Amino acid sequence: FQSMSVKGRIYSILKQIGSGGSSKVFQVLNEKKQIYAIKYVNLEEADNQTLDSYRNEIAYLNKLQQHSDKIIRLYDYEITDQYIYMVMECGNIDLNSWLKKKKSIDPWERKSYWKNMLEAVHTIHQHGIVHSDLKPANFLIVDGMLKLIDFGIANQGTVNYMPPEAIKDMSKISPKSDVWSLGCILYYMTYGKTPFQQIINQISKLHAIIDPNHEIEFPDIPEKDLQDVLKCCLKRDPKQRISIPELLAHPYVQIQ
Repeated sequence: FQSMSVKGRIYSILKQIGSGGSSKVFQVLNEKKQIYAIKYVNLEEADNQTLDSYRNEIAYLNKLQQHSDKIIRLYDYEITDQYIYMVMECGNIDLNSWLKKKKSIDPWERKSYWKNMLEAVHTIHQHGIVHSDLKPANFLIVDGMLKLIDFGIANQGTVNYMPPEAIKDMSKISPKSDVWSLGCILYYMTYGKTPFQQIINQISKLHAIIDPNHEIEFPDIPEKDLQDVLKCCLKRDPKQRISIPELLAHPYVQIQ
């Protein structure tokens, strides 16, 4: 019902899309009735380390803009000592909501989304960023295309995407940690669950994730290339696990 000004430009609020700490996301229209998302962050409570993680993520977002269109667009922002406004690309729906709603997935759509995920994460890795907390909610469907919305710098199931080396760390986290998590995302898109969704007791689930005697199941599916990808991503030893550059040359993404 209200206005917002970001760098002298006035935006009308259609609805709130998002909650968070200490952020709200709004679907808004500019004066030409073009649709945007505006992320508002309140900075009144934020301490200096937090402030710096916010500035650091904005800066990477801003920079990684020009390197890939599988990173959400940040069009502009206004930052003061009281608040951040970020004017961004508006999404249709996040991947986690889409997956909960979708009964089965088209193999073409799945392969396309996987390519998009790979291209976004590859990009951040090239600039030295390991996300370390990849989940479907980090991706947004925009224009039939998946985009990474978050780099894991500021925000810092949900345990279902956690890699074994993060759990054994309890330094070991590398770009390969993101391959495990992506692998879990593709496993879900393939077999309709994450690999350890079955294990409800959390102490147990975590032990499963790190236990090499616990064999992950890969039921036979018509795409043998896809099976192979899941198996290569879901290797517990990160040195034996496939890398992003290798995953980009894989027949699953290169051939059809």
